[PDB]
Amino acid sequence: ALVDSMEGVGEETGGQIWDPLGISEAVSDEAVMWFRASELKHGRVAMLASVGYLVGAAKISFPGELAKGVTFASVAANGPYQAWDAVPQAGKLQILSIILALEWATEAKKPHYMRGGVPGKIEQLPFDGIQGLWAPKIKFWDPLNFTGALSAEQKARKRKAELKNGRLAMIGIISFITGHNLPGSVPALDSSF
Amino acid sequence: SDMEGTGPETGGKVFDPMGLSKIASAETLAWYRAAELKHSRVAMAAVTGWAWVSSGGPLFPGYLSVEQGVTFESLGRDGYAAWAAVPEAGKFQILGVIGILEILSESAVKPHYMAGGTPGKVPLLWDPLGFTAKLSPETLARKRLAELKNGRLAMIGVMSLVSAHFIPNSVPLLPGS
Amino acid sequence: VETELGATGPLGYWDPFGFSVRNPERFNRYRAVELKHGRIAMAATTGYMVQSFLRWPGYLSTSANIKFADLPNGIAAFKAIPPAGLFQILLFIGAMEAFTWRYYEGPWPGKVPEGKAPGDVAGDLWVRYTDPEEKAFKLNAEINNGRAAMMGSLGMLMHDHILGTWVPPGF
Amino acid sequence: KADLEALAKDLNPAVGFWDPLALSDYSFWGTSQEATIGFLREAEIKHGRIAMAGFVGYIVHSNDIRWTFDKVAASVPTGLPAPAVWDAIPDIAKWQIILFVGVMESWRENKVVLEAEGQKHYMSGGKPGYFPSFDLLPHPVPFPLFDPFGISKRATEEKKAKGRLAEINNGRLAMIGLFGFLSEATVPGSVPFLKGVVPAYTGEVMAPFTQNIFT
Amino acid sequence: SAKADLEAFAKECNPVVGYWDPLGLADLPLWGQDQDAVIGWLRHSEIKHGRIAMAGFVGYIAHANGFRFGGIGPQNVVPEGASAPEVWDSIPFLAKLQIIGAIGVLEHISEDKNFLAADGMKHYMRGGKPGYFPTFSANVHPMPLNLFDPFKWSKNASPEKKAKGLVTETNNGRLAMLGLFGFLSESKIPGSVPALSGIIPSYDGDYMQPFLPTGPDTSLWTIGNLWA
Ligand code: CLA
Ligand code: CLA
Ligand code: CLA
Ligand code: CLA
Ligand SMILES: CCCCCC(=O)OC\C(C=C=C1C(C)(C)C[C@H](OC(C)=O)C[C@@]1(C)O)=C/C=C/C(C)=C/C=C/C=C(C)/C=C/C=C(\C)C(=O)C[C@@]12O[C@]1(C)C[C@@H](O)CC2(C)C
Ligand SMILES: CCCCCC(=O)OC\C(C=C=C1C(C)(C)C[C@H](OC(C)=O)C[C@@]1(C)O)=C/C=C/C(C)=C/C=C/C=C(C)/C=C/C=C(\C)C(=O)C[C@@]12O[C@]1(C)C[C@@H](O)CC2(C)C
Ligand SMILES: CC(=O)O[C@H]1CC(C)(C)C(=C=C/C(C)=C/C=C/C(C)=C/C=C/C=C(C)/C=C/C=C(\C)C(=O)C[C@@]23O[C@]2(C)C[C@@H](O)CC3(C)C)[C@](C)(O)C1
Ligand SMILES: CC(=O)O[C@H]1CC(C)(C)C(=C=C/C(C)=C/C=C/C(C)=C/C=C/C=C(C)/C=C/C=C(\C)C(=O)C[C@@]23O[C@]2(C)C[C@@H](O)CC3(C)C)[C@](C)(O)C1
Ligand SMILES: CC(=O)O[C@H]1CC(C)(C)C(=C=C/C(C)=C/C=C/C(C)=C/C=C/C=C(C)/C=C/C=C(\C)C(=O)C[C@@]23O[C@]2(C)C[C@@H](O)CC3(C)C)[C@](C)(O)C1
Ligand code: KC2
Repeated sequence: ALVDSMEGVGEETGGQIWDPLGISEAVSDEAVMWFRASELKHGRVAMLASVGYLVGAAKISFPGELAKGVTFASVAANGPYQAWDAVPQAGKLQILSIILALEWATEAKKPHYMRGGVPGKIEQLPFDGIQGLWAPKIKFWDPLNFTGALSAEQKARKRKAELKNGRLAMIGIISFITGHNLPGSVPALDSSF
Repeated sequence: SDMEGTGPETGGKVFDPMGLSKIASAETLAWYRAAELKHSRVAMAAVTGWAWVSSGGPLFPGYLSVEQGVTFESLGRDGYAAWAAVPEAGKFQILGVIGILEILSESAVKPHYMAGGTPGKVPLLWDPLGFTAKLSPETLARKRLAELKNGRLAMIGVMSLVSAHFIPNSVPLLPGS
Repeated sequence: VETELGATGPLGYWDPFGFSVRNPERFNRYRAVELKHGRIAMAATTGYMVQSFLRWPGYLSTSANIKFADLPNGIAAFKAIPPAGLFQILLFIGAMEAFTWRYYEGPWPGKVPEGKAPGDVAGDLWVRYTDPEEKAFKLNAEINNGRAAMMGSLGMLMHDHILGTWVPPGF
Repeated sequence: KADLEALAKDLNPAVGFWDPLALSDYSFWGTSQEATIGFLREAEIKHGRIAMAGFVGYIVHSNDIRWTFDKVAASVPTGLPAPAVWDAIPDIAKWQIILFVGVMESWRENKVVLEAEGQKHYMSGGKPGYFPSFDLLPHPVPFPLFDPFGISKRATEEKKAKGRLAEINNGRLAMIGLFGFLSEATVPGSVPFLKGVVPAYTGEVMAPFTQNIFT
Repeated sequence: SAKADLEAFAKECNPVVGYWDPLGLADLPLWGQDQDAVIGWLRHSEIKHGRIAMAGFVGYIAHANGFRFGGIGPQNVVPEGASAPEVWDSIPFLAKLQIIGAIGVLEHISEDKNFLAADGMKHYMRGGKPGYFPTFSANVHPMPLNLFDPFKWSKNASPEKKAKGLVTETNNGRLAMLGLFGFLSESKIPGSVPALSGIIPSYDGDYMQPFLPTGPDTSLWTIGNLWA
């Protein structure tokens, strides 16, 4: 919808729209819905990325063996920067194949988010209703119905928290990668990042 | 919420210092009870095995895999050391049978515990001889509560055994090995 | 604004983000911006292609001992220009745009000069096409060649910043 | 608000509204005149407060006075009157001090927390130098900055106004005194009174951190 | 009602001084938890600090003089005469652990809403009496005798006598906090308390670390000691 009736706002930037470049009023509603969907996907990816980068930088590896002959700690011996390349090729293939299937299934759903859907409301069962494909009814978001005890106002407040945390997580993961690439850029990030 | 599980030793009330409810629905509480019951039963089997093997027990007479050189008594008396001495075929057989059983448990109960149903009532593998085929509804709740309490105690038991094996002199009654 | 110039090709009126359907009164400024960008892009593409096989004779400064034939092809050619030559180029562009070819009236932002067309600079001594079909074809050709030149100039710039030449590898 | 600058009579008689460089109108960023003088008042009050605190800190650092159990007491015990013991601090601690000041000013100047307290921005019809309390995102946070124990919870408006005039006057005089100290540290110049023998920070007072950080 | 009760209790504690709050902690919302809960927490913590300080003063006297129980127990490892800071230095580590665990059990019982609502009481932040201890009457297995009045000879006390007892408790608690930290300060820095100079020896270990200078690991349990 319009950028005026949207859950971004936030109390940090005076309780109004932060946009200093005039992007929200220079484009149509379809572009704004695409921007909201892109921001939400970016925020969720960045939250996962920030937590994973912190875990890999603290050298917290899984107990066991990644591939037969390759230990989790063997891959995580260096920092998170030199970690994705140390994964075996088949594992990266399977991870990116699952991500490909998820993106195709979530984009091929009834009312697309630019054509009548809600931007950021990923369908609970992306692999349901596909002919010739059977998957269990594990939900993509909340396999455990945590947001079934929440009311509408609590859901809106936690959506606002999600947006703010996604923005902070984008800044944080870019901070981690830049602190490794350009030492001394971020003062807190010492060596092992 | 109300459910089963509560009784004495807590005051007839629900035990959760850290909240872990009020963010849970009927589906989430059903998952909580299903995970609790599966962990409970696995832990009861685990203590009944480790306690029998490590302490005493005549052990199974026979050979265990006529071709590879292994004996039932050659596995040992330690828990983790004898598990590694089990052959890879035996380990894969155990894990495959367990996986087949649970996949069929997920696909066999049509009111799913996350979509209705009763949590912890898995098909098959319970009384084949029907020992509890005549029990009253009031008595069955007592047995379910006893199962839950014994299962929680057994969870603590298996983690005591694991702690004593990994970090020595923890769980002071358990010895250094 | 769907019937204006530039909406002629296979796409018709192509506004995905909807800049001119959100603000239909802002089309004239966008058209002037596009026309200046296109003209600079045509000049830049022509310079890129012609400097490869054509070079001026003689020196460039006769004081830094720099020749026209010694500037390689591209960004480094603009590097080797003396600071006085750069100052004169910037002075030429500034005098050409602030006073002679003036695309903007208005104090700060610049709307459109009076009731002229967007990009209707120069004036008087310039060819004014009558026969409105011919004028429409000429203007649409100017706009489309400008857009193609924008994409081409961007591509050759992308090539020049990661190579020594604007020619892509394999060509 | 231009005639609301008649408070300079209360700051000091005889020398009333004294603005040779006539910044009273001088529209800043295209804003109105009252917003410009509100910015001027807030900047003056902030500069005075920081100058007073820096004066006291200068005296402290010149007379050593270190914390008892601080393990960042590895700085040299002699120490220049002040800028070297600032320079001897590790860079992360200076960055944390600067980020603290920035966070606290961003808290001071948010319009959500200002209007919830009941008082607008200082260029939108508000008192300069207010600093509202803590209605923070989930953070109890005892003790705001201003009178945290409550020394002036009850006070007449005349006493508060007199304290505001005293704050502005002492802030101006502390700006003068602190830069007299920094001048006597670098290319002395304040040979009247000599300021009481401050060694000499050969370096730049305006050079934070040991490293240049390429900015 | 909150600050008025606070003024009245301060006036009864000392008519001359009265309400003395220079820090103004009685106006700070500690967790955004109104005024009633904040003053209830403050009074409960003051009362707990005073009771623990009175008990600590008596125990410090007992250990500094040398007042051991007898045989077999944890007193058998403590040397005969080591000053009171060093008697929490020679008892076994598990003795310290179990002591702190029992104190935590007592605190949890004093805070558990089942115990408070058993004998008709609410939480001190939620509107209960600060410093009150619920008896025992919810603890699954029955308890023989209570903790406040073990032999129940204070059940005939008038409410005025109870109020005067609370005022005396608070005053004695404050003065015992001052005395006990006189002892602890003289055990760390000499010349702080002039009266206690030369009586209390200096101690090197940290007082605020419980298991610092941890005790030995000995099994004092005989008969069936399968935990060797
Ligand atoms: C690429 C990620 C991304 C995307 C798609 C969006 C999209 C949006 N944001 Mg947003 N935001 C982001 C990242 C992003 N944000 C980050 C990281 C922050 C934290 C600083 C914020 C903070 C923020 C606030 C505080 C607000 C928004 C709002 C909005 C919405 C309206 C603004 C608009 O139309 O801009 C469209 C945006 C784009 C088309 C993206 C342009 C991206 C450019 C090319 C990148 C430039 C970055 C530059 C290199 C500097 C980076 C440095 C940085 C890492 C420190 C829109 C849905 C407003 C809102 O929701 O109101 C309803 C609002 O108030 N955002
Ligand atoms: C952007 C997201 C992202 C990416 C690309 C990676 C990438 C990587 N992680 Mg990693 N990780 C992430 C997020 C991410 N992580 C998060 C959020 C956590 C915290 C839980 C971790 C915790 C983690 C550990 C502990 C380890 C890795 C390891 C690795 C490396 C090997 C691949 C692997 O086994 O991953 C496994 C990654 C996960 C299991 C993260 C879960 C990601 C999904 C989307 C979330 C699922 C939700 C749910 C809570 C999971 C529990 C299910 C439940 C039934 C129990 C690889 C470089 C290993 C390593 O160091 O190299 C060998 C390793 O030992 N990760
Ligand atoms: C406003 C300017 C200013 C600046 C930039 C500094 C900078 C510095 N001070 Mg400093 N200081 C200042 C004012 C300032 N001070 C004032 C006004 C006082 C008197 C209270 C002190 C007293 C002081 C001591 C006693 C010590 C420092 C130290 C230091 C250094 C380490 C950082 C630190 O721990 O600070 C700590 C400083 C503060 C927390 C004071 C700032 C807070 C405000 C501005 C003043 C106090 C308000 C109020 C009265 C608070 C009650 C007291 C409270 C500090 C407990 C650093 C170079 C340490 C040092 O030399 O290390 C090498 C050290 O031991 N300062
Ligand atoms: C931790 C112990 C403790 C606690 C929780 C309280 C709590 C309280 N006291 Mg109290 N008091 C104590 C010890 C304590 N007292 C001691 C030891 C004395 C004797 C000196 C007094 C003497 C006293 C009087 C005379 C009065 C109170 C009163 C009160 C009540 C309101 C005042 C207030 O906000 O708190 C009091 C303030 C604090 C507890 C501040 C916290 C301590 C700070 C943060 C640390 C300071 C440490 C530092 C080294 C001290 C330096 C001492 C010296 C140099 C000045 C409140 C319930 C009032 C009352 O009767 O209401 C019923 C009152 O009029 N107190
Ligand atoms: C007196 C000064 C006059 C200045 C004006 C002027 O001179 O205009 C002259 C003019 C018409 C005109 C006139 C008027 C202007 C109407 C009026 C004039 O009369 C007067 C004075 O009134 C005379 C007249 C009739 O002539 C028209 C000029 C038009 C011009 C100069 C048009 C350039 C297109 C370039 C393109 C499309 C590049 C695409 C580039 C593309 C598509 C690429 O991708 C590049 C590529 O590299 C990539 C990236 C990778 C490589 O592997 C492959 C290639 C190489 C493909
Ligand atoms: C067989 C049955 C008996 C077994 C007993 C046992 O096994 O051990 C017993 C034992 C030693 C022993 C043994 C023998 C008994 C000697 C003989 C046996 O020999 C064999 C069989 O082999 C075993 C052995 C070696 O163990 C020693 C026991 C020592 C003990 C029981 C030491 C309590 C300290 C209390 C303190 C420090 C108070 C702190 C202070 C507290 C708790 C407070 O201030 C609480 C409070 O502030 C709170 C939190 C809030 C306020 O509102 C209220 C107040 C102010 C009140
Ligand atoms: C309302 C709402 O919901 O939003 C929420 C979301 C969110 C995120 C939590 C919010 C926030 C607050 C936060 C945490 C914001 C974080 C901001 C952060 C952390 C921003 C780092 C910048 C680092 C930079 C720019 C590095 C530059 C680096 C530059 C420019 C250089 O290259 C340096 C250099 O170039 C110079 C300078 C000169 C050249 O000669 C030399 C070189 C090339 C070397 C909000 C907005 O408050 C509320
Ligand atoms: C030749 C010549 O001219 O001399 C030479 C040499 C010489 C003399 C050395 C020089 C100098 C240096 C000078 C004069 C430096 C002066 C420095 C100066 C004047 C520094 C002010 C600090 C103020 C503070 C810290 C305020 C604290 C304020 C506090 C702590 C408050 O809370 C205020 C309070 O109000 C509240 C908020 C509420 C009220 O209910 C209670 C009170 C009232 C307590 C010169 C002039 O530069 C040059
Ligand atoms: C610098 C200088 O020179 O100063 C010196 C002075 C001095 C004095 C030498 C020094 C000291 C040490 C000090 C200050 C020590 C203070 C010690 C203190 C104040 C210790 C309280 C104990 C309270 C108890 C045990 C409570 C019992 C409580 C009991 C028995 C009951 O509850 C029962 C009862 O209540 C009911 C339930 C209700 C009523 O029916 C009444 C009774 C009683 C039956 C210093 C530190 O060196 C400093
Ligand atoms: C070692 C710990 C300790 C010490 C050293 C100590 C000292 C004194 C002194 C001497 C200075 C007096 C005079 C005194 C008197 C009273 N005490 Mg204390 N007392 C201690 C422990 C407890 C506990 C656990 C409770 C308690 C209480 C009461 C009540 C009842 C008030 C009422 O019922 O209104 C009165 C009159 C109960 C209560 O409810 O306090 C709110 C309660 O639970 N006391 N108490």
